[PDB]
Amino acid sequence: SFSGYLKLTDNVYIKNADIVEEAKKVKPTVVVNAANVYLKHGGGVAGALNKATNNAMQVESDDYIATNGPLKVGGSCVLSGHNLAKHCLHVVGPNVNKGEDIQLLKSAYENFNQHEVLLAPLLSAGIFGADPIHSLRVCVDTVRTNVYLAVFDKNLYDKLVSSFL
Ligand SMILES: CC(=O)Nc1cc(Br)c[nH]c1=O
Repeated sequence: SFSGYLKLTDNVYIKNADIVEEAKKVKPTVVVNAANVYLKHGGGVAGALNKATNNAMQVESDDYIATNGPLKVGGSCVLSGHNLAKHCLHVVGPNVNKGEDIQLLKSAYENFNQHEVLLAPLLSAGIFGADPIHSLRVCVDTVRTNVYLAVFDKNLYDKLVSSFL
């Protein structure tokens, strides 16, 4: 199972880890992708997860969008986890660099409550432009299921743990 995580709360755990390497190691039931509404996995966590699937995640995602249309900001969809997980929960957090409402971050985290255990990144963090300290606070105050957070950057991981109230 998950190893080397620091326990933040009853149900939230955190580790300084590459979420692709973590997923390939654990092969969790659910890996969360930091998706956009179009499921265009170009960069950040989405680009890294997609590249690990040899683009199979993008091929599957384009078929999903062709059939269903784009997701909503704050929404999600369950697709295959390919070689990384049983399932991938593609969750759209608000992209602050697109003027999207930061209040949608709580709605985005609510998607995690439909899964008993998840491997996930901090939503809206990184290239999505939100404050990762704020994302972690919304995560612990919204998610009730067991969430194992992988934070890629060591310096950000240390800042998140040392400032966690
Ligand atoms: C290649 C790459 O984008 N690496 C990662 C970035 C972030 Br943010 C999270 N996890 C990663 O594995």
